[PDB]
Amino acid sequence: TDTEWSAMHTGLGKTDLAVLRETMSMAEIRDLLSSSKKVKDEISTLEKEIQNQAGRNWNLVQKKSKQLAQYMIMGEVGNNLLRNAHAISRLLGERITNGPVADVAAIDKLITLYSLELMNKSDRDLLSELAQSEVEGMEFSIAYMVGQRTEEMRKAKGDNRTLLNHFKGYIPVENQQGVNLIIADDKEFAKLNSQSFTRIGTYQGSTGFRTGSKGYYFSPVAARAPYSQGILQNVRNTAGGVDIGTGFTLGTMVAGRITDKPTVERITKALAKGERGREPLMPIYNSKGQVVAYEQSVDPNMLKHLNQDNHFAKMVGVWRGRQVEEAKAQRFNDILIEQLHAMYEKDIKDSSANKSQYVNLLGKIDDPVLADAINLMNIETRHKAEELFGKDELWVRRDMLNDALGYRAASIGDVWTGNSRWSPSTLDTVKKMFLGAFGNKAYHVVMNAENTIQNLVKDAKTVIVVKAVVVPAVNFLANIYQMIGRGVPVKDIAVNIPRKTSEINQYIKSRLRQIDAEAELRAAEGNPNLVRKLKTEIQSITDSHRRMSIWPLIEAGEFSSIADAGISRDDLLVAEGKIHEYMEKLANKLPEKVRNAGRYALIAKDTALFQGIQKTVEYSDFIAKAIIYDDLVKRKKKSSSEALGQVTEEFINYDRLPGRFRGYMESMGLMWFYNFKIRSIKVAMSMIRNNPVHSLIATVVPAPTMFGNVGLPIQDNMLTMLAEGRLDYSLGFGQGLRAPTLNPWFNLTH
Repeated sequence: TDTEWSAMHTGLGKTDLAVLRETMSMAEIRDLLSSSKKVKDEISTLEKEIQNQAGRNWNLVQKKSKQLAQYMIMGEVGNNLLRNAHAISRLLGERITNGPVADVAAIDKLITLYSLELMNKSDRDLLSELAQSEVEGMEFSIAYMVGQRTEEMRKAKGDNRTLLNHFKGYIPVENQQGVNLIIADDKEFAKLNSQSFTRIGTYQGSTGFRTGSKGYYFSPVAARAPYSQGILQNVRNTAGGVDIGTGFTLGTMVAGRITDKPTVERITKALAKGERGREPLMPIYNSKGQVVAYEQSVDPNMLKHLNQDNHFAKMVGVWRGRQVEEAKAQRFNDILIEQLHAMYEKDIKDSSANKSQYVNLLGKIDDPVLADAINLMNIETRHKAEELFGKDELWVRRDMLNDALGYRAASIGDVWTGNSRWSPSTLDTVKKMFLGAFGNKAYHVVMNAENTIQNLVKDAKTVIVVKAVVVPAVNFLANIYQMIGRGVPVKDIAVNIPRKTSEINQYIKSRLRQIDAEAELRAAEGNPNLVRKLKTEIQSITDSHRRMSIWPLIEAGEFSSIADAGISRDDLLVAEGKIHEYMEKLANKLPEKVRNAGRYALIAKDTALFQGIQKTVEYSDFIAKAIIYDDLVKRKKKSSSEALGQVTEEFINYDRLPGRFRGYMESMGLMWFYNFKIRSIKVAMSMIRNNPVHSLIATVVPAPTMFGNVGLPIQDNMLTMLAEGRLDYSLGFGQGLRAPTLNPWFNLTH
């Protein structure tokens, strides 16, 4: 029954029963579950033995082992929680101790025996009958948990920082498909005026940290954007429920994380007096026994709303299928190191003077923030690099390394804390660019810095126009962030987009007279006076085209694939910069019964407004390739044919991918989300070949749009509300300024 599967999940899984196989046979374990007196007898003899070794520290060892058993079952967090027996053996945060106070293995047995007594009486009765009538089934299930435990222990024992911080008795659990629970600030949430969230409680916090009023908000079943929920979306390996190397938690949800040195020392001596609150803070311990961070826990009662599943058979399959995926991503990083060594070998062989353009990564690092991230690098990749190069050797090209660190000149904040945003200088540069490219009216309704979009529309017809301008705006802004991340300087784009817009603008105007001068040539079959005038006119225009800076793109044909496919008078608005008014003109051609349906109106693929959006989208790609081509030629020193080779592999023709969704459904915003997804896959595949150093760095050095979920409550980006059809946001302030991640291997698989 479904109740028996849940009892087995709590008994075998959450109590870490696999640790008993070190000293007891499989038949003896089945005897413990069938007799409560045996459990009480084992505790009595185990307590006496540990008391002799512990000595005067017996009171503290007993207290901390009982507190841990409370968390593993009922989820309660006490004061100064120690997550495993390795930390309890050293009594971190209680007394200064130079080693294990007692036997680590003995303490492990006592902790899991204590938590076995905390289980429900009805729950224990179910396990007793199964252990007697299903002998062959129960033994096989126990053996699976032994295999799951060894893999985690193999990764955890590699580093001492993650050895003292991994959770004991961790087993995955999944929420209900569709629901969402977040913790948000009260004042910031009020101004959004969202109509899908309900406040279900308040966040009290602890007395050691002072902050603004917070609360819990819950969202019932709905439809969410793809690749935003249901997966961990983490680019780092996890052992024991925490990140390998740092010790930060990723298998659960926390309200925040504090890592700054001056602030952490402020919390430390405030909790020495005492702690009070429903949500105490959990510390993170160093290798020497100090404290390096703090975390904000979550009330266990608020997790009941998520309707979590605890099916033992299903969650083991999720556990093993996730360990395999982590192993494959680990092996991929080893092959990249082999390629980096092969390139370094040839250059030195050709000439001994080529070593002047290489930097030792594992050696001394001058940059402090860069150096700290290097130390916490995964230990499995460190040994592989040392195997090929030598003792503390990792040489990479200096020019390729500078590109991978071009993000830090424009971003501020810390990724782990969760407050990494663009610098105010960067925003004032991007904001002025969108106003010039798009219409002035469009800027007022899209990037309003005080009000959301839904608060600025008060007519049923204006909803259709507003929902159409969003799609080109998202594509225009997404490309700017993506090219900024890849090392292109900010000041280059700021001075080149107006230059390229002007060059493109005069192209259609000049092409307009040439596109119909052939009609006059057909009517010029006669006296040479008509021919003489036409011949000079057409040749003069073409000579002007030859001198344009974007000419090489024109000859390739990709720059004029759709320019010559159709000429209309209203399309001059797009080239001028009146996109918002260009949408109104095509909106009035809709039927009266459709225009007045507002957000309920279904737009067909045959209408003129539908094809107007597609024309504008390819007009944004008009400028994207122009900037990239200059970058690969001016500051990269590449041939005019090499640059055009790379451009063709990062853009696709959208006429081959019509929507394939149901009728009677608003699939306008969902179709463009999937189209933009495929183009991101091609970009990631190109970055691997043309920049092996950047791909390896992206999973080592924290950076915005480089790491996925960090354990904090799920946050959206610009690409998320586009697919969901919402309007309670704006692309100019707060949320909505975030861009999707750029990790190459992450995008290929997720």
